[PDB]
Amino acid sequence: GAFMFTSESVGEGHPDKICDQISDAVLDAHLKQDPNAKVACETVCKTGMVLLCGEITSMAMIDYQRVVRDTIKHIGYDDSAKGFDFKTCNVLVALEQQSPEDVGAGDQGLMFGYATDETEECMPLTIVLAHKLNTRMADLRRSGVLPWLRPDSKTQVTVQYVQDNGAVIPVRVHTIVISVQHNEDITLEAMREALKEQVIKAVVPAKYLDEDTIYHLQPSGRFVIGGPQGDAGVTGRKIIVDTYGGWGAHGGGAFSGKDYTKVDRSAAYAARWVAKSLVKAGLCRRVLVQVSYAIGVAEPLSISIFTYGTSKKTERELLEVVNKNFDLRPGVIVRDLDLKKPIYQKTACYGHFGRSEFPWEVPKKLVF
Amino acid sequence: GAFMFTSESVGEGHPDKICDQISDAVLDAHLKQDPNAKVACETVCKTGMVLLCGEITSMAMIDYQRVVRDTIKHIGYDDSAKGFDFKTCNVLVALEQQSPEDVGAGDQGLMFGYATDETEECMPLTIVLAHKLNTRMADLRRSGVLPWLRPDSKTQVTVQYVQDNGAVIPVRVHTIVISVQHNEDITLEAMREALKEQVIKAVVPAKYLDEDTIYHLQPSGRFVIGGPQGDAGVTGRKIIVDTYGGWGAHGGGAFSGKDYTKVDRSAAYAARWVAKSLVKAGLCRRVLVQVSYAIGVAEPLSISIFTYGTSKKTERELLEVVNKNFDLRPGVIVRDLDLKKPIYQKTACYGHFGRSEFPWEVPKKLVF
Amino acid sequence: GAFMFTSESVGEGHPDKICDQISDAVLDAHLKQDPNAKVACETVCKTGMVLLCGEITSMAMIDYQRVVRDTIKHIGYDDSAKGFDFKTCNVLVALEQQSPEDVGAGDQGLMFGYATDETEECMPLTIVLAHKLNTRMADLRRSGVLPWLRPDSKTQVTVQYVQDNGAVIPVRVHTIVISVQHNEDITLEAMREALKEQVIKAVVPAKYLDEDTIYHLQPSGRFVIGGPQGDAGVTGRKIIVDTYGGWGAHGGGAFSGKDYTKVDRSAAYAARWVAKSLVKAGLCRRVLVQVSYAIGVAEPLSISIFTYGTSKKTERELLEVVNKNFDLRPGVIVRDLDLKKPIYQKTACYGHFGRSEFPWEVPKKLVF
Amino acid sequence: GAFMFTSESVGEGHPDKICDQISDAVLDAHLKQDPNAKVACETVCKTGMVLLCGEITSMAMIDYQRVVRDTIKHIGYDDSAKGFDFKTCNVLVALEQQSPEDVGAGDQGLMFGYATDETEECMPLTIVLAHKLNTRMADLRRSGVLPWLRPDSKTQVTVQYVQDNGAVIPVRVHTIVISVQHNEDITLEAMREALKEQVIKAVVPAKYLDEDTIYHLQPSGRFVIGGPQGDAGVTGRKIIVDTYGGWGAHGGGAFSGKDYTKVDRSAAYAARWVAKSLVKAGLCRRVLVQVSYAIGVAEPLSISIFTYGTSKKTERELLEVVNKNFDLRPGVIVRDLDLKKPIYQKTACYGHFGRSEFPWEVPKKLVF
Ligand SMILES: N[C@@H](C[C@H]1CO1)C(=O)O
Ligand SMILES: N[C@@H](C[C@H]1CO1)C(=O)O
Ligand SMILES: [K+]
Ligand SMILES: [K+]
Ligand SMILES: [K+]
Ligand SMILES: [K+]
Ligand SMILES: [Mg+2]
Ligand SMILES: [Mg+2]
Ligand SMILES: [Mg+2]
Ligand SMILES: [Mg+2]
Ligand SMILES: [Mg+2]
Ligand SMILES: [Mg+2]
Repeated sequence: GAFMFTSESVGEGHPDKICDQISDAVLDAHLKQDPNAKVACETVCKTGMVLLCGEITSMAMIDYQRVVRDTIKHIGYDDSAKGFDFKTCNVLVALEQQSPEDVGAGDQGLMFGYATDETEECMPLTIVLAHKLNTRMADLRRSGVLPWLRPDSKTQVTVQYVQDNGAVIPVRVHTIVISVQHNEDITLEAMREALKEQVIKAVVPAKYLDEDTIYHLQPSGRFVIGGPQGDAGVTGRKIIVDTYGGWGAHGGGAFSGKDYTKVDRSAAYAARWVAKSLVKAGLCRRVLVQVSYAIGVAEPLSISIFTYGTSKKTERELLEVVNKNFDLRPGVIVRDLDLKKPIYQKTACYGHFGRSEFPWEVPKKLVF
Repeated sequence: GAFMFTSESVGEGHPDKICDQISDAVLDAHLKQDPNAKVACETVCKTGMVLLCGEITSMAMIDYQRVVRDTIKHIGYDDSAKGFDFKTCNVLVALEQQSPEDVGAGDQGLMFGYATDETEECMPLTIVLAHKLNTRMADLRRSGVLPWLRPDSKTQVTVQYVQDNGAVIPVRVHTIVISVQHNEDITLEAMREALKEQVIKAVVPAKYLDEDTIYHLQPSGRFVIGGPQGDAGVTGRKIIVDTYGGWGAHGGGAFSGKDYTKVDRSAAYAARWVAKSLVKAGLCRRVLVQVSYAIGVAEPLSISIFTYGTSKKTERELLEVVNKNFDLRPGVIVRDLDLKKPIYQKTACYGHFGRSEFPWEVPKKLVF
Repeated sequence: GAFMFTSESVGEGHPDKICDQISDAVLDAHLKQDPNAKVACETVCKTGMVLLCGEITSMAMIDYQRVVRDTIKHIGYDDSAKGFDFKTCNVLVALEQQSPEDVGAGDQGLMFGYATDETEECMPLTIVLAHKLNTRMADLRRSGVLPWLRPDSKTQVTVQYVQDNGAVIPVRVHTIVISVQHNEDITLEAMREALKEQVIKAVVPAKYLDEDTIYHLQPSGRFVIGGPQGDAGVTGRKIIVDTYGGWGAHGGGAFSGKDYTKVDRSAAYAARWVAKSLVKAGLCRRVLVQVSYAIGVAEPLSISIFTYGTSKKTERELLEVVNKNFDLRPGVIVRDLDLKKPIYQKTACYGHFGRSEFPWEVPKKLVF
Repeated sequence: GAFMFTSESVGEGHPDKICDQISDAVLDAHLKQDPNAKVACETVCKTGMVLLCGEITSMAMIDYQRVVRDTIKHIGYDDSAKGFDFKTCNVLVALEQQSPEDVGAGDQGLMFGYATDETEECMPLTIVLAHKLNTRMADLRRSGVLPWLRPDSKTQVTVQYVQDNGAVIPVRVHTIVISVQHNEDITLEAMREALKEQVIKAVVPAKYLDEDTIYHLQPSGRFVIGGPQGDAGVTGRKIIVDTYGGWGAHGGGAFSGKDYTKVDRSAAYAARWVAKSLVKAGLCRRVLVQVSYAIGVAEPLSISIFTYGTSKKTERELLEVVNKNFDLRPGVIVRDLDLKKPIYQKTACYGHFGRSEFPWEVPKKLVF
């Protein structure tokens, strides 16, 4: 039942992603000394100018200058011409910091969860490739293989699909668009060649690459001193690339900068968890689990499982499976998913869903 | 086939929405003197501090101080204690301004369109009510009826649904959560009473209000000097409340601050247009139109119509209907939808879709 | 030998003075926990926006938000309309903080010292009155006597003089100009009356007030929401009001924000010390002591005493008196003057010289 | 009657001086299109971040981005590593601009004027050399002779004096301290050599250089990426280096950023004028003219001439000479000195007094 789809992703150098990372870096820095630290912060950046805003109630001694500059260094901004230098950039900290199982969900909410068997990660091929494409570039950057590669990058992958008496099977990569920051001493011809052979063909399964697959490598020509500027960088502005690449559903809640007590993060993770668990347990090939919460109430206020006719069990057979295998109460989620651990920074880029190294990405057994 | 859903919206005073409005106000200010002005700007705010960033190639004389302060005044920030005063706030302008039909779509893209017959607006009841709830509060604020009401507000509406051999039929409003900024001289008891009788019951159809409907009015107590701080307001961070309240699909593209040449805005509008037209023409009760574009190419690179079995025509009968009634090329879209007109500021709040006063909300005839 | 002179001073609310105080407040906050803390910071403010910049090598835990907001509170900025509210203003901290007798003067320098017997403080009448005028207003503000009085103020005092076979004897106050911020509910007539009877006549000695003395109270009319704005506030920009009101000599070195190791502060204090000691010891009626330092060298590189023919001893009789009573080496200065003590904030306003509560203002014995 | 003195100066790259220049550049930009433009602005900078603040009532179209960036370019900040790049730095403009002979002096004031015959410029040798030292470095920088030389620099000159039955006669340069920013590829040994032979010895008269003269060239080692940060540059914070190097007297009024209607600038210029005229006319070898003004009154409120016994005429013979040759009323000053002309930027560095290219530096005839 043919149709096509496109998804995108950005590198660690993208202005918005730098803020997402810095905000989560501050979250990590607090969890390490106080796993109960209440973090609610965000970052704004603009050409060698980083603004740390936020309200965080914790009891840990943190050097915000150090945590912000270290994060910028990690990303790869050490030289001047790159558009950012952790040693010289302005780090304005306007942060306010205080000191002092059946909890109850804060704020009426509705979290979504999604999973599909088109890839081993249980995530849309389009977004997975988009992320992996950026990931590979960072590797070649940090390894030395492609020393002209700079932190800021953008990726778009559009794959042609076809349904299957249930749902979504990828056929081939229609076109790929990738833009990456770079050093001056490197020709546009050499860049485009390296992007096709060393990054694209090294991550995209042969099955999907074609003789007609369209490539748009460095379309707008040069991207040298670009760096993290883009008029301004902000936290929580890359909501779709942090999730499913526009495939599931999204209520609009941002992750980065918020601790484990905010249902926007935790419950979203939990919802992905059960979704991934369901397909992994063969109970379906594609699911859209919807978990609703009521302010004050701990136990979820109605969970809905949405298979696209890919399950043999039947919605409200699968719901009982979820109700017998999962306890989606906020407090239980953080305990089961180990959400007090400082893993949030690595979650701040290349997507929150898909990577197996995260608790919520480890499928639960599911006793049926 | 019961399930519940929740959606949210924010008032004109919400930090993020102030930026969305200011950014669009600058867009309007340029279109009025140069309908071909290239606008790409964004705003950041934080307690009496507004930062205007951006790159805009236009040929019009604009007083940015005037357009920013006027927008803040319009929102209702004239006094000190409200958390913003257009006469005293810092307006830092770091704006860079230059001077000098079958076009061709910029940037690989994938826009979504959605519509459902559950309301006359052809939008999800949950998001419509959420928006209208905030709209009414602004009316009572500007009329004088509720003079304690202040600009910043947040709304959440969760409605219980049930499918119907096709899709989505609202049954009742399960719970409503509304928080609004206010003046000191007004009791929490009087506020909650006014919110239920004068705002909620004056906008929510009797059919949906129940004896069990849950109300959470000013849940966190007092919201007085809670003016635009919310730890830094930003542009394009309220992506879901600007669209379908998490019902359709969203690629992640922001509207506010971008002119009509960016497919992220125009094409998204066009997609809504055809979606609304389809259901209005009785061709379906619920649609998810998906329009894809290829960088460089003008004509859309594959459009997909997604009915949920609510159409009698059959996808790839409806596609021809769309291909015979619509010309979704970027240039044609702006011409047909009159996208060079300065209506963008009023689009910057209370949702981009739903309100009939916008070109894209006027259903096209559809000759079949 | 008639001539006239004018001097000025500003209140604790003056933008520049707020920065001078905040900068010194941060200095105090460090000295209390590490008397060897190396402080080099400055502040910038602009309508509810305070920027703390600086490089400080210390080993003490300080809450910059607390030290900045507390200083703003102390000044009297607690309400909105006053142009500053310590509870709501933006405190952007871009501060960088590290951790780890015959010293030797840093930076080639030339410090000046001045003293005259026209007042018991051994300071020019013009500047003393100018300071006292502002001081009294703060008292009436903090006591409650004049509750309409606000933090920002400016004072100018011009006195008619006459020489005396030596130097400078004040005759009468020619004119007084005073401007002070205020609340709305207070008439311009009532303000001007209170300024003349309760502030001016309560501080200016009867001997100097005349029937011709000119008064300019609130000349520019109203000064309500003025507050600390004045387009921006800065540290070290009120160099003359911090010293002698334009009577001695000034090399241009700023005090506030610099610790006791900077000769610009310490040596300047030391120079005032000896000047005050000389006149107090009857060795002269007016002196301008000039102390020069050489980078690297500890012992002062030539000290010059400048009496205006008011001494009977004779320059280079008085120099030996100074060389036999004083050891102006940097390290000795800080030890003798107890410069590691946190008294710098109270030094940040109403003048550094004159007030007896400071070590350098306590005359040394002088054995001759 | 031996004594020593020291004075300092800073290059066009010094943070404070960059602000002084930018502020005056904006003043020039307005005068060129509206000689009656009311300018009152100031600048703040900090590592690739320039903030333009101010209130200016004028009727001229100015591109503040252009005037700020052009000024930074002129100074020599075009590359990244230099600590500033006019093409990449953040120029935040928070400027507010409106549109619409016997005047009367604004604000009670007291301006000082000074001149001495120790140099042809009629300025203290110490400050003249200090300025010229920096000037030469800029020449070698802009010529190409010393291509490693960067914009930021600081200079200190201490000369040994001796009185003369009147006053001040320089004997020799005791020590010279000079620090200048530089490129990486240049040894500390080569820099110090070039500073002594090509800059110092090329500007300092042989008569003053000695075999004992102490040189401190690049004392603190390397000053590479020491670009404009110096923990925030500001306008009007270099008050003494803009005048007499601590030789005359200074009330504390800043020049840069203020138009010709502010007595702080105009009258100060006028006072220098008469001082220079007096010594040039042989009426004295050293003068300290003191001009006082009364708010509202046009004609100066008492002018005092202070010779140090270097005149044969006698104070109150010289006063009549001044009263018969000069009309120091504000309006007349601007007319006679051509103060509506855009020469203020070149006045913003290397000193306001001394250079003959300025109107006030051209001695008036003086008919006696
Ligand atoms: N910086 C932009 C592209 C550069 C080349 O203009 C980006 O995010 O891809
Ligand atoms: N704020 C100015 C005066 C006010 C009345 O215009 C001052 O520093 O005196
Ligand atoms: K945007
Ligand atoms: K968002
Ligand atoms: K100034
Ligand atoms: K100064
Ligand atoms: Mg993107
Ligand atoms: Mg492109
Ligand atoms: Mg970019
Ligand atoms: Mg002053
Ligand atoms: Mg006045
Ligand atoms: Mg003021």
